[PDB]
Order: sequence, then structure tokens, then C-alpha cells
Amino acid sequence: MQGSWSVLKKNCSNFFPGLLAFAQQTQEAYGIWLRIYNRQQKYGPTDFVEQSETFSPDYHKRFHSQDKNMWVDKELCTEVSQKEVARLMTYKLDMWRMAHCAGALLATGGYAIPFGLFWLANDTWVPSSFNLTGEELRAWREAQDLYRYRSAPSYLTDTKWHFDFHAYPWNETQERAWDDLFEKNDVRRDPKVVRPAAEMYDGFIKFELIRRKSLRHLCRSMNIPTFPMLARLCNGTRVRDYWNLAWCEDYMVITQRLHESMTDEELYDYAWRRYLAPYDKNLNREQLMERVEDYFEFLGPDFVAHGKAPNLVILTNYVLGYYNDPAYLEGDISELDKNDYDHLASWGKDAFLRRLEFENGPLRDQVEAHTQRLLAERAAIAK
Amino acid sequence: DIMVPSFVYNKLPVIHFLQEKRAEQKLRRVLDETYTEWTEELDQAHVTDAITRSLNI
Amino acid sequence: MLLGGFVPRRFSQFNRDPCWMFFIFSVGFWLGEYPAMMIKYNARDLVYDPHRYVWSHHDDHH
Amino acid sequence: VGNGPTFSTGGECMNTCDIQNAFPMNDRGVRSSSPFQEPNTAIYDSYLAWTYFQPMDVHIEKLPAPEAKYYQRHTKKPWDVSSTELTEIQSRKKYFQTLGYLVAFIYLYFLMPKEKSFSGLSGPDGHWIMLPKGRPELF
Amino acid sequence: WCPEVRDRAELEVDITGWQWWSPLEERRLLPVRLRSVNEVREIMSKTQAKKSA
Amino acid sequence: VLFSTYRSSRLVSKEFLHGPVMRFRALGEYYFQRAWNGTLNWALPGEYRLYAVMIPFIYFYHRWHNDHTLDRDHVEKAMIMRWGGTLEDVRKLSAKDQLRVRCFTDIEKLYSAYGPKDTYLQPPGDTLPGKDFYR
Amino acid sequence: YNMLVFRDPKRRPQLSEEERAKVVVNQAEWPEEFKDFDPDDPYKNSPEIIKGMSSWNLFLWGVECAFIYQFYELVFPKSI
Amino acid sequence: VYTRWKCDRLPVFQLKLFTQEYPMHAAVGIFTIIFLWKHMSHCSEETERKYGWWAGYPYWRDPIARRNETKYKQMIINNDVDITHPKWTGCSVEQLEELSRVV
Ligand SMILES: CCCCCCCCCCCCCCCCCC(=O)OC[C@H](COP(=O)([O-])OCC(O)COP(=O)([O-])OC[C@@H](COC(=O)CCCCCCCCCCCCCCCCC)OC(=O)CCCCCCCCCCCCCCCCC)OC(=O)CCCCCCCCCCCCCCCCC
Ligand SMILES: CCCCCCCCCCCCCCCCCC(=O)OC[C@H](COP(=O)([O-])OCC(O)COP(=O)([O-])OC[C@@H](COC(=O)CCCCCCCCCCCCCCCCC)OC(=O)CCCCCCCCCCCCCCCCC)OC(=O)CCCCCCCCCCCCCCCCC
Ligand SMILES: CCCCCCCCCCCCCCCCCC(=O)OC[C@H](COP(=O)([O-])OCC(O)COP(=O)([O-])OC[C@@H](COC(=O)CCCCCCCCCCCCCCCCC)OC(=O)CCCCCCCCCCCCCCCCC)OC(=O)CCCCCCCCCCCCCCCCC
Ligand SMILES: CCCCCCCCCCCCCCCCCC(=O)OC[C@H](COP(=O)([O-])OCC(O)COP(=O)([O-])OC[C@@H](COC(=O)CCCCCCCCCCCCCCCCC)OC(=O)CCCCCCCCCCCCCCCCC)OC(=O)CCCCCCCCCCCCCCCCC
Ligand SMILES: CCCCCCCCCCCCCCCCCC(=O)OC[C@H](COP(=O)([O-])OCC(O)COP(=O)([O-])OC[C@@H](COC(=O)CCCCCCCCCCCCCCCCC)OC(=O)CCCCCCCCCCCCCCCCC)OC(=O)CCCCCCCCCCCCCCCCC
Ligand SMILES: CCCCCCCCCCCCCCCCCC(=O)OC[C@H](COP(=O)([O-])OCC[N+](C)(C)C)OC(=O)CCCCCCCCCCCCCCCCC
Ligand SMILES: CCCCCCCC/C=C/CCCCCCCC(=O)OC[C@H](COP(=O)(O)OCCN)OC(=O)CCCCCCC/C=C/CCCCCCCC
Ligand SMILES: CCCCCCCCCCCCO[C@@H]1O[C@H](CO)[C@@H](O[C@H]2O[C@H](CO)[C@@H](O)[C@H](O)[C@H]2O)[C@H](O)[C@H]1O
Repeated sequence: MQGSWSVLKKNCSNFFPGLLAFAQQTQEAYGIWLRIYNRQQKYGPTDFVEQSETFSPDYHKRFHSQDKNMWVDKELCTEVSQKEVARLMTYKLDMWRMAHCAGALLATGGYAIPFGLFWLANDTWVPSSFNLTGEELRAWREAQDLYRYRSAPSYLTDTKWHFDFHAYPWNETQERAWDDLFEKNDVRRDPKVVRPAAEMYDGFIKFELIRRKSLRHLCRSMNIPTFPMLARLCNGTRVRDYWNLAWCEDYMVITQRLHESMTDEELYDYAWRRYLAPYDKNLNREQLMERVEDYFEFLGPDFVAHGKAPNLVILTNYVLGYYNDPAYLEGDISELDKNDYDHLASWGKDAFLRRLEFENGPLRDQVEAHTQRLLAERAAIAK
Repeated sequence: DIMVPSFVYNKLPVIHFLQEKRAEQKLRRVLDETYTEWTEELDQAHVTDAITRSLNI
Repeated sequence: MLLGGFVPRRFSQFNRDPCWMFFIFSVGFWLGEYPAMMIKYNARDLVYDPHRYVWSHHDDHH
Repeated sequence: VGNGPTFSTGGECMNTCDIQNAFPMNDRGVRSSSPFQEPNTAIYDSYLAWTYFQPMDVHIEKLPAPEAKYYQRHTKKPWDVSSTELTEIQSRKKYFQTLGYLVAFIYLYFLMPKEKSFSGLSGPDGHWIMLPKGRPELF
Repeated sequence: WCPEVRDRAELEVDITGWQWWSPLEERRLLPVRLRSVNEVREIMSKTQAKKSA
Repeated sequence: VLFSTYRSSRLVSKEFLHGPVMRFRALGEYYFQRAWNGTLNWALPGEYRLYAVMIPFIYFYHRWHNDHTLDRDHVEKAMIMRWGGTLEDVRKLSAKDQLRVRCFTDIEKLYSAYGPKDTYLQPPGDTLPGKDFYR
Repeated sequence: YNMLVFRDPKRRPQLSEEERAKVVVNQAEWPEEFKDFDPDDPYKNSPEIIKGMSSWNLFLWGVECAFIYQFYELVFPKSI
Repeated sequence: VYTRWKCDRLPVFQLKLFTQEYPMHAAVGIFTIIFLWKHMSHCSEETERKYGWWAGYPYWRDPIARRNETKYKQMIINNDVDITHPKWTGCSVEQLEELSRVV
């Protein structure tokens, strides 16, 4: 979304109340995260707590491993509720953006003020706390959805093009899953058909081998600030933490069937944090429930059985596929009755163009026959 | 202005061909899933036979 | 890449396309400048500069 | 028929290119120069072979106009710029750039004198800049 | 008027996908074609047998 | 907020200077947008007429620049050094004398390394002025 | 044929001998520019761009331009 | 859909290209530019005379001397420099007057 004066006024008016609300949310989220971190350190697996090293097979660069460095706390409901987890995730996003802004301010002293003016003129990178009314929150959500639309297609195309150019599926079912994975949101994708793509891509690329450019595109699509990007293991850590929290909340909801009892707005927010339900689509409860059930089905029974989610890259592609709107087409079909090269009519045809028209026109067969006969006669005379 | 446009232009034909093939594949899958369901219903001769028995004939 | 275009069969056809007309004009300039140089620089009345031994580029660059 | 161009080929022969399958083949066995179907496609043999398509007046059974609902997609975004609009913008920009470059070329190759001439009749001999001013303590 | 092709090409190029040939995807999709009536009959018979069993 | 980062933010109307732009594009497209105009890395086109037209024009303007701007400096230096060492001394001569001197310079250029060396080496016993004539 | 390095393109035949032999040639329908068409000289009857302007005339024009370029200073010399 | 080359304006695309596509090359280029302007941005008067002129240095007017004369006149006039100061001359003003009367 582009900046505007109205949004600038809105953010300037709500700047200090927004900061105060952000501080209160910071205290609350610090408490929640302290609880979660204590539980992880106490009951977490040895590899997860010790931060086991997983190196790539080509350049031996360490990155988070989905199996080892990600752990689902099935018993987190005792200490932390679902709403607390959602609050923590939202605060994590807001805190990331605020931390980047504060780092810029500290680095550049008082020279960041005009850049701050640019920042407050757009809702893309402002915290949710700056919105004090429903309309402001709706506009902020619209800006976030616009950024997601802007970013996701690049990530999807990167993944699909790299895989298709450097590899092909093994069997027909994998082919169908791969083809249906990257369909536009206007059609409904069956998670059962699409799931094998996860194993296929695990064969191709895991979350531990994700490239830095693809990571940048993903972070753009997740409304995660990317500047300064730095090494790939920082925003990678952010992504891992966010999706670990999301998986814990998803396990809690699936086990306790909270989504059925979840209200309409809370359900919409829950889907939105999973990048499943844009607000501009004006989805009803039926569609939200369908998408959430499809997401749970894609996670698969193994998620509940052992807390193991499918490949994170494929999961991100699948969820972001809802932001891959059909390519725009505006204009009545009658426009196809016009002509594009009328301005050349005055130039006419030169000798070469006339020759080409004569040779390849409706008389082409006659000219070909005459030419071939003449050439044959000349060749016979030569011999 | 020059390079990216040229490579996009070079890409266009293959992508068009692949998308046409994909649409044909979708139509083929739609057609292949169609089966006529011939149902079997209880023959009325048995019903007539039961009626006769109920009459004590 | 030299794939196609109008190609006159002989000299007389160079007037069948404006581009080749300009080309033949340029060729005429090119080839006719040489006889002009022959006439001008081998003329009977042409005289070497008397002061040619006063200075030369050879002493300057040396 | 008109003199307008067609889908670009790049001076390539589609019967031997690495993506030949993407080009439909007509009855005569000549692959098209474009994804469209071409009945009168031909091949010319210069130093290298190249495919050509000659536009012609041909009638095609035109399916009736559908409804706007089934082909229009109103997913346009503020950042989105259509190919036609882009072509217009680039045409105008390149026209102005061409005029500017023409003026520059004329000035450079017919009016601009070369610096540091032996006779001093044309061009500058150079001069100093950034000289101190109003700083007596500097000396 | 063929927006899908345009978008895919532009995105592929913008993500460093300069190459214009996709042999693997073509190999996966080259032999695709609408089936004949007899093939449809055979497929329907197969489906009916599967459903019955 | 001050300036847009998107090219979609137009500064003019779509019909601004439409006609001249269409004429310019017609000039550009007529010879270039053809199947046989296959470029080699955008620099070498396939149309013969493009070569036939552009090579002579390039040579003509380059030669005009070289003759009227570059070699003129050497010619003027020769005239000045050989006829007083000052511009006024040369201007003291007539136009015909300057023409003679410049044509002799052209002769020297044409001879280069493949010609007689008496044009710059004074044979012993020659009566013409030497290098110290003006010193 | 060739003019220096520029070679005249030639259309590849598309019809087989059997089909070709069945083709009836009617030059009456052909344009006047291309009648008795010869692959070795297809532009023999092509019209001139300017009526009465021969190739030799343009060649002589260029030669005259060269002569002017080389001889003008001889007749109208200018001082330094 | 969004693409950097088609949607963004030229300066924005330039910054993106040289920051997230070819940043190392830009850094090396800046390093080399700094080196060139720090070690290869000077030309002595003798070097200019030898090679700095197309046809050769015109000693008959010595434009370098005129250029330096203009430079020094401008500096003296603008900065109000007393060129008769003993440090410039190495002798007192009275000695300078005595020399002027002598010669
Ligand atoms: C205006 C300010 C100007 C600032 C200038 C200063 C420089 C810039 C500042 C910082 C800029 C911000 C961005 C920095 C990069 C961020 C990288 C990143 O994303 O890291 C994530 C990463 C976090 O990810 P993680 O998963 O937690 O851990 C990484 C994984 O292990 C990763 O796992 P892995 O699988 O990748 O494991 C490999 C990993 C393992 O490494 C690590 O990641 C571990 C951390 C680094 C350890 C480095 C020290 C190693 C031991 C050194 C021993 C030296 C002994 C010498 C004894 C001498 C005795 C005489 O990498 C390595 O192996 C690399 C080792 C380093 C090799 C160094 C080679 C240098 C060659 C020199 C050639 C010659 C030079 C010229 C000649 C000199 C001599 C004359 O961060 C870190 O690990 C540490 C980040 C540290 C950032 C830099 C801090 C800068 C502090 C500056 C203070 C001074 C300021 C001066 C100001 C002056 C006035 C203006
Ligand atoms: C005055 C001197 C200034 C020096 C120059 C500075 C120049 C600017 C550079 C940037 C400096 C920092 C700017 C503020 C950032 C805000 C604090 C923060 O870390 O936020 C958390 C957050 C952590 O991100 P993350 O990815 O979630 O962390 C993953 C970890 O696994 C997270 O671990 P976890 O998963 O277990 O979760 C823990 C989480 C759990 O907690 C929570 O969730 C609760 C929330 C806690 C964080 C709240 C942050 C709030 C931020 C907004 C503040 C208000 C802004 C208001 C603005 C308007 C004001 C009018 O709690 C944390 O966030 C703790 C993080 C670790 C502490 C880092 C701070 C270390 C420095 C401070 C101590 C310095 C001592 C000096 C001693 C001197 C002795 C001589 O920070 C960021 O978003 C990262 C910074 C983004 C900008 C990076 C820019 C490049 C930096 C390069 C630095 C290279 C070295 C320096 C030399 C530079 C030369 C070129
Ligand atoms: C009070 C407030 C509260 C307190 C403070 C709180 C903290 C605030 C600070 C933190 C805020 C963070 C968030 C900021 C968000 C907004 C950022 C932004 O700018 O967005 C674009 C923003 C518009 O954003 P938007 O419309 O909302 O669209 C956002 C979209 O989402 C589009 O989004 P996008 O992602 O597509 O856009 C991103 C775009 C952002 O960039 C841009 O969009 C470009 C912006 C500039 C465009 C300028 C175009 C016009 C040029 C005009 C030229 C002059 C014309 C003639 C003037 C004549 C005057 C007489 O690209 C980048 O991100 C590129 C990043 C490049 C990083 C460069 C790093 C360099 C590192 C160097 C290498 C080091 C290596 C290591 C070496 C180590 C050695 C040891 O741009 C503008 O508004 C344009 C402003 C133009 C101003 C006028 C022209 C310049 C005037 C200069 C005056 C100089 C005066 C002094 C002269 C002295 C001479 C001696
Ligand atoms: C046709 C001609 C047109 C005109 C052309 C003009 C001529 C240009 C010629 C050259 C152009 C190419 C130059 C390339 C250089 C090499 C770049 C390179 O190697 O980068 C590697 C690498 C590439 O960056 P990346 O993170 O991988 O991704 C870059 C993408 O653009 C990230 O993209 P993304 O999509 O992933 O993220 C988008 C979004 C994502 O959103 C976010 O990230 C959220 C918002 C983040 C806000 C910023 C957070 C910063 C946190 C602290 C960073 C560390 C600070 C270190 C300490 C301070 C050092 C100064 O981020 C933004 O929107 C960024 C907004 C930044 C706006 C400012 C851009 C520059 C405009 C000019 C302003 C300055 C003018 C000074 C000169 C005039 C003075 C009168 O750079 C870095 O790692 C970034 C380090 C940044 C350090 C701070 C800047 C150091 C440079 C000196 C600053 C001097 C400030 C002076 C202030 C005023 C004094 C009077
Ligand atoms: C308000 C501006 C900002 C003010 C300051 C702000 C605060 C500080 C900022 C950061 C300072 C960094 C300090 C040094 C860090 C380490 C590097 C180092 O060793 O530096 C050596 C030296 C600095 O000296 P120093 O170490 O501070 O100590 C003094 C020593 O005593 C000297 O000892 P030395 O032996 O090294 O001395 C030799 C010479 C050494 O000087 C050099 O070698 C000069 C090198 C210049 C590098 C420029 C980098 C950017 C290039 C971009 C790409 C250009 C492509 C090619 C384009 C060609 C056609 C234009 O030193 C100098 O005299 C330094 C003068 C530097 C003047 C900088 C002027 C930049 C003009 C850029 C024009 C761009 C035109 C684009 C037009 C496009 C239109 C469409 O050079 C530099 O640092 C060069 C980079 C300076 C960057 C400044 C910040 C960005 C630019 C702001 C001004 C923009 C003006 C635009 C005008 C447009 C007109 C149309
Ligand atoms: C007729 C004679 C002909 C001679 C010809 C000789 C060959 C000439 C070839 C020229 C063309 C090819 C050039 C190739 C490139 C060469 C590059 C090169 O050598 O550059 C070296 C030079 C060295 O610079 P320097 O010469 O100023 O070195 C300073 C050293 N002291 C102070 C001891 C004198 O690089 C530069 O000039 C650029 C310096 C600025 C940019 C780098 C800054 C960061 C430095 C980091 C380390 C130190 C700081 C601490 C860390 C950072 C903290 C923030
Ligand atoms: C930000 C300024 C705050 C203070 C108020 C200054 C007002 C000065 C008087 C201005 C009168 C003329 C205004 C004409 C309309 C200007 C519109 C404009 O700014 O558009 C920017 C437009 C580019 O737009 P895009 O990026 O393509 O897309 C825009 C949509 N996002 O820029 C232009 O075309 C240049 C227009 C320049 C207009 C003059 C601006 C003068 C600003 C001076 C500020 C300094 C203070 C002046 C005080 C004056 C006191 C009498
Ligand atoms: C400038 C620096 C800013 C830093 C900002 C971040 C600070 C974060 C502080 C977190 C403190 C957590 O507090 C710490 O938790 C761990 C894990 O439960 C406890 O750890 C305890 O239980 C674990 C798990 O059984 C044991 O492995 C450990 O031996 C034992 O000490 C510590 O006893 C406690 O001190």
C-alpha cells in the first residue's frame, strides 16, 4: 500500500497511546514467553534444548532442522492458553517491526525523523496497537493483506520454477499434487491430493536448505521486516519460532476442538495468522471453517500422533496460495476488434515485403511449382 | 527496457503451451470421473408372491 | 546476424530500395574520393613547404 | 492485407529449436512462428534457416461473445500496470530520450570544441576550482 | 488478454529464472490429450468394476 | 507519501503526444520488428539494410568530426611551428599559402612510414631553412 | 545469390513432387511486378523508388560530393 | 502481479538491484572508485606537457603559466594576502626597498 496523508494523521494522533499499549503488550507477552520458555527448557527434548547442529551437505552451513530444532508442546494447554499464544504471536510481529525502527533510530540519531514521517504515512510497518478504532484496524489489516498479495506470488514462483527446472516428480500422484499445489485461490485444493508434495520437496529441499532469496520472499509474505536481512539464520529463526507457536496452538485447538466454539472474529483472526483468510475476501464462517479444516487435514494425522508437521516450505506455499489471486483481466471483449498496427499503414510494403506476400500468399503453391520447374529445367540444361 | 522484456517474450510460448496442456488435463480428469450408477431394485414378482401367501392361497 | 532483407541482384537494382540507394551513394563517395586525392596530391603545381625542415613531428615525439 | 508485424521469432527456425514442441505444426509439416495456428508458415534458407509467417485474409468461425462475468477478473492492484500502459509509457520516454540523444550527438560531433587546442582558438585550456575565499588565516 | 502467461513469465524472470525452456514439465505434460470415445468406455468400465468390488 | 515508488503513478494523460509517438514507433518498427531481424545479443541485427544505412552514416559523422576537430589541431601546430612559431605569423600569410602548407601536411600524412624521408630529413647541402631559422 | 556478404534468402519447398505436378500455373492472377518470376533475379521488374533516378546517377552523386569535399578549399580557401 | 522491473520506478529498481541482487559487486566498485580517486587523480605540469595535449604543449603561449597566474591572483585578491611579508620574501620590507632602489 502507498502512503497517504490521512494515515499519517491517524498514526500521528495515536502515536503515544500506541506506544503505551505496545509497552503493556510487551509486559504481557514477556510473561507468556517466560512461561513458554521455562516449559520448553524443562520438558523439551535434549536435541531441541541443546540446539543440535544440522549442516548442509554442500557448504556445511548450519540451519534450523524441522525435526530436531522444532518441538510441539502437546501439554502446553496446562500452562498457556490459546489466546495467550495468539497474543504472543501478534506481539512478536509488532515487536519485530518496532525493533527494526528503533535500531534505525539509534543508528541514525535524529536523521531518521523524515524516514519516520514516511513510516507513519503507511500502515504496512506500524504496530497493530496504533489503531484505536475498528475502521483503523480494518485499514491496517487491508495494508497487511496488500503486502502479502505483493510478496507471495514471487515466493511461489521461485519455488515452483526452481523445482520444475531442476527436477521432476517420481510418480503420477506426486505430479498431481505438485500441479494442484500452485493453483489460484479461486479454486479449492484438496489437501489429501496435495500432501505428497511435502515428501517430494523434502526429497528435493528441506527447511534446513532453504535459500536466502526464497527466505526473503517468505519473510516479505509473512509481514516480517527484511532490512537488514543479514545472514539467513536470523529471519529463519524468526520464522521457526512463529511457526512453532502456530503449531502448538493448532495442536491445542485440534485436540480441544476450540475452533468449533471459536467466535467469528476470533476464527477469522486465527485463519489470518495462518495466512489462509484475507480480510478483503469478506469470508463467512462456513468458508473459514472449510479452510481451517483443510489446513488441519494437510497437517495430517501424524501431526497429532507425534507432533511432526509436513515440510515447512510446502506448508508455507500451500497457505500462501490463498493470496495468489487470479491474474487480472479488465476490458470488454469488443476491444479485440481493434487493430494495433494502423500507424504503419501509411508506410505500405517495400519490394521485399511484396515478394514475401507473393511467395507465401494464396498463390504460394503456383509460385513454388513454377520456381521448381524453372530450376529443374536450368539444372537439366546445365548437365 | 531491453533484456528482461526479451526473455519474457522468449518465455511466452512454452508457458502458453504448458497451460493449454494443463487445462486439457483438467478436462480429461473431469470426464474420466464420470460413471453412470445403475441401481437394482427389488423385483415386484416377490412382492406379488408375498401378497398371494398372505391371502392363505 | 545476416538472416534476410532486400538484396539487389546487380548494380542497376540498387535504386529499387532507399537504403541501398543511400548505400550506393556512400560507395560512390568512398571510391571517388581516391581519384580526387590522386589529382590533388600529385598535381604539377603542388609544392613542398620550404620550411618543412624547420620542424617535424619526428623531432617532437622524439 | 496489412503490413503489420507479427509475433517475434528472433530469427530462429522453430522446426529445430529446443522448444519446437511448443509451436504447432500445420499440415505441410512447418511449425508455426507463434503459439497460434498458422496455415501458411514457411522457412527461408539464408546462411541460417529462419521461419516466417505471412499475414493473409482468412475467415474463422467466431464464437459468440461471452459474458463479462466469465472472463473478467477484477484483481487489479495499485502497483499493477498493464502491458499496453507500459508500452505507452516506454514509447513516450524513448521518444523524449531519442530527441535528447539526437541533440547531444549533434552538439558533440558538430559543435563542441575539443579542449586544450594548440592554437588556443577553440576549447578551454582548463582552470582551477574550489579555491579558498575569505580565509586570510589560511596563508 | 492471456494474463496467466504474462504473470508467470514476469515472475520467473524477476526471480532470476532467465531460462525459457522447461524440458521436465513438458515431458510431464507433452503426451496429454483428450481421450477417444473407446478409451472413455474402457475407463468407465474400469471405474464401474472398481466401485462394484 | 511525497513520491510514489510505483511506475503506475502517472504524471500525464494516456493521449499526451500520441501522434508523434505513434510516428516514432512506426519508424522504429517497420524494419526492425521482422522475423529476419534476429539480433546477436541486441547489437548485430539480421536486416542487411540496417548495416547498409548505418555504417556509412557512422563513418561520415566520425570522419567529419576527425577532420574538422582533431586533425585540425595537428595542422595548425605544423603551420605555426614552420612559419614563425606564433599564430599571428601564420595569419600574416595569405589563404593560398595556408592551403599549400596544409596540403603538404596531408602529403606527409599520406606518406607516413611508406615514402621518401626527404620530406622531413634535410639532405646535406640543401639551401632551405634549417631548424634554427627562427631561433 | 550474394551481394558481398549479403545472401538472398530462398524459400524452402513445401509440396511434394506428386502434389506439385498437379498444380496449375496461371500467371494472369500474378501481380505485374512478379511475372516470369526468376529466383535469380526476382526484382528485375520491380519499380524504381524515384522515376528516372538510376543507380549510376547516385554513384556519380556520391563521387561529386567527394570531389567537392576535397576541392572546395582549393577554390575558396579560408585563413586560419 | 508485482515485479520489481515492471512496477517500481527506475531509481527504486536501481537501489534494489545493487542492494539485494548485486551488492558485493557494488561494494567492490565503490572500493575501486575510492582507490582510483585517492591514488590516480593527479597530473603534474611536466606530465601534462609531455602527454596532456593532443598535438603537443604550445610553449609559445604556455597556457599552464597563465592558468597558475590566474589561480594565484584570485587566491591573493580573495584571501587578502600580503605577498611582501618577510616570510614570502625572506627579507624585511626596508631591505626590499633598498634592493628596489639598488636594482
Ligand atoms: C560504523 C560501524 C562499523 C562497523 C564495522 C565492523 C564490522 C561490521 C559490524 C556489524 C554489522 C552488522 C552485521 C554483521 C554480520 C552479521 C552476521 C550474522 O547474521 O550473524 C548471525 C549470527 C547468529 O546466528 P547463530 O545461529 O546464533 O550463530 C551462527 C551460527 O553458528 C552459524 O553456523 P555456521 O554453520 O555458519 O558456522 C560457521 C560460522 C561460525 O562462526 C560464528 O558464527 C561464530 C561467531 C563468530 C566468531 C568470530 C571469532 C572467531 C575466533 C577469532 C580468534 C582470533 C584470534 C586472534 C589472536 C591474535 C593475537 C595477536 O562462521 C564461521 O565459521 C566464520 C568465522 C569467522 C572467520 C573470520 C575470517 C576473517 C579473515 C581475516 C582476513 C585478514 C583481514 C585483514 C588483515 C588483519 C590482520 C592484519 O551471529 C553470530 O553468530 C555473531 C554475530 C556477530 C556480528 C558482528 C558484531 C560486530 C561488532 C563490532 C564491534 C566493533 C565496532 C568497531 C567500530 C569502528 C568505528 C566505526
Ligand atoms: C546506546 C548504544 C547504541 C549502540 C549502537 C546501536 C545501533 C543500532 C543497532 C541495533 C540495536 C538494537 C535496536 C533495538 C532493538 C530492540 C531490542 C531487541 O533486541 O528486540 C528483540 C528483537 C529480537 O529479534 P528476534 O529475531 O525475535 O530474536 C531471535 C532470538 O532468538 C530471540 O530469543 P528468544 O526467542 O529466546 O526470545 C527472547 C525475547 C523474549 O522476550 C519477549 O518476547 C518480550 C519482548 C522483548 C523485546 C522487546 C523489544 C522492543 C523493541 C521496541 C522498543 C521501543 C521502540 C520505540 C520507538 C519510538 C521511540 C520514541 O526477548 C528478546 O527480544 C531478547 C533478545 C536479546 C537481547 C538483545 C539486546 C542486546 C543489546 C542490549 C544490551 C547492551 C548491553 C551493553 C553493555 C556495555 C558494556 C560495556 O530484536 C530485533 O528485532 C532484532 C533487531 C533488528 C534490527 C537489526 C539491525 C542491525 C543490527 C546490527 C548490530 C551489530 C552490532 C552493533 C554494532 C553495529 C555497527 C554497524
Ligand atoms: C517522528 C516519527 C517517530 C520517531 C521515529 C521513528 C523511527 C523512524 C525511522 C525508521 C522508519 C523505517 C520505515 C521506513 C519506511 C519508508 C521508507 C521509504 O523511504 O519508503 C519509500 C518512500 C515512499 O514510500 P511509499 O510511497 O509509502 O511506498 C512504500 C512501498 O511499500 C514500497 O516499498 P518497497 O519495499 O518497494 O521500497 C523499498 C525501497 C526503498 O527505497 C526507495 O523507495 C528509494 C527512496 C528514494 C527515491 C528518490 C527518488 C527521487 C530522486 C530525486 C533526485 C533529485 C531531484 C532534483 C532535486 C532538486 C532540488 C533543488 O528500496 C529499498 O528498501 C532499498 C534499500 C537500500 C539500502 C541502502 C543501503 C546502502 C549500504 C551501503 C553499502 C555498505 C556496505 C558495507 C561497507 C562496510 C565498510 C567497512 O519514498 C519516498 O517517500 C521518497 C522521498 C523522496 C524525497 C525527495 C528526494 C530526496 C531529497 C534529498 C534531500 C537532501 C538534502 C541535503 C543535501 C545536502 C547536499 C550537500
Ligand atoms: C537513475 C538514477 C537514479 C538515482 C540513483 C542514485 C545513485 C545510486 C548509486 C548506487 C546505488 C547502489 C548502492 C549499493 C551499495 C551497496 C549495498 C550493499 O552492499 O548492501 C548489502 C546489504 C543489502 O541489504 P539487505 O538487508 O540484504 O537487503 C536490502 C534490500 O534493499 C531490502 O529490501 P526488502 O524488500 O527485503 O526490504 C524492504 C523494506 C523492509 O522493511 C523493513 O525492513 C522495515 C523498515 C526498516 C527500516 C530500517 C532499519 C535499519 C536498522 C539498522 C540498520 C543498521 C545500521 C548500521 C549503523 C548505521 C550506519 C550508517 O525495507 C525498506 O523499505 C528499507 C528502507 C530504507 C530507506 C533508505 C534507502 C536509502 C535512501 C537514501 C537515504 C540516505 C541518503 C544519504 C546521502 C545523502 C545525505 C545528504 O546491506 C545491508 O545489509 C544493510 C545495511 C544497512 C546499514 C545502514 C546504512 C549504511 C550506509 C550509510 C548510511 C548513511 C546515512 C546518512 C544519513 C544522512 C546523513 C546526512
Ligand atoms: C551531505 C553528504 C554527507 C556528509 C557526511 C555525512 C557523515 C559521514 C558519512 C560517511 C563518511 C565516510 C568516511 C570514510 C569511511 C571509510 C572510507 C574511506 O576511506 O573514505 C575515504 C574518503 C573519505 O575521507 P575521510 O576518510 O572521511 O577523511 C578525509 C581524509 O583526510 C582524506 O584523505 P584521502 O587521501 O582519502 O583523500 C582523497 C579523497 C578520496 O576521495 C575519493 O576517492 C572520492 C570517492 C567517492 C566515492 C563515491 C561513492 C558513491 C558512488 C556511487 C556510484 C557512482 C558511479 C559512478 C558515477 C559517475 C558519474 C557521476 O578524499 C576526499 O577528498 C574525500 C571527499 C569525498 C567526497 C564525496 C563526494 C561524493 C559525490 C558522489 C557523486 C555521485 C554523482 C551521481 C550522479 C547521478 C545523477 C543521475 O572518501 C570517501 O569516504 C568517499 C565516500 C563518501 C560517502 C559520503 C556519503 C554518501 C554521499 C553523500 C554526498 C552525495 C553528493 C551527491 C552529489 C550529486 C551531484 C550531481
Ligand atoms: C606510471 C606508473 C603506473 C603504475 C601502475 C600501478 C598499478 C595501478 C593499478 C590501478 C587499477 C587497478 C586497481 C585495483 C584495485 C586496487 C585496490 C587497492 O589496492 O586498494 C588499497 C587501498 C588502500 O588504501 P590507502 O592507500 O589509503 O591505505 C591506507 C593505509 N595507510 C593509512 C597506512 C597509508 O584502498 C583504498 O584506497 C580504499 C580505502 C577505503 C575503502 C576501504 C575502507 C575499509 C578498510 C577496512 C580495513 C581498515 C579499517 C578497519 C575495519 C573497518 C572498520 C569500519
Ligand atoms: C509537503 C509540503 C508541506 C508544506 C506545504 C507546501 C505547499 C507549497 C505550495 C504548493 C502548491 C502547488 C502544489 C501542486 C500539487 C503538488 C502535488 C504533489 O506534491 O505531487 C507530487 C508530484 C509527484 O507525484 P507522484 O510521485 O508521481 O505521485 C503522487 C501521488 N502519491 O511531484 C511533482 O510533480 C512536483 C510538484 C511540485 C509542486 C510544488 C511543491 C512545493 C513544495 C515546497 C515545500 C517547502 C515549503 C514551501 C512554503 C511556501 C510558503 C508560501
Ligand atoms: C542485555 C541482556 C538482555 C537479555 C534479555 C533476555 C533475558 C531472558 C532471561 C530468562 C531467564 C530464565 O530463567 C532461567 O530459566 C531456566 C529455564 O527454566 C532455569 O533453568 C533451570 O531449569 C532448567 C530446566 O530444568 C535446568 O536445565 C537448569 O539447570 C535450571 O537452572 C534457570 O534456573 C532460570 O534462571
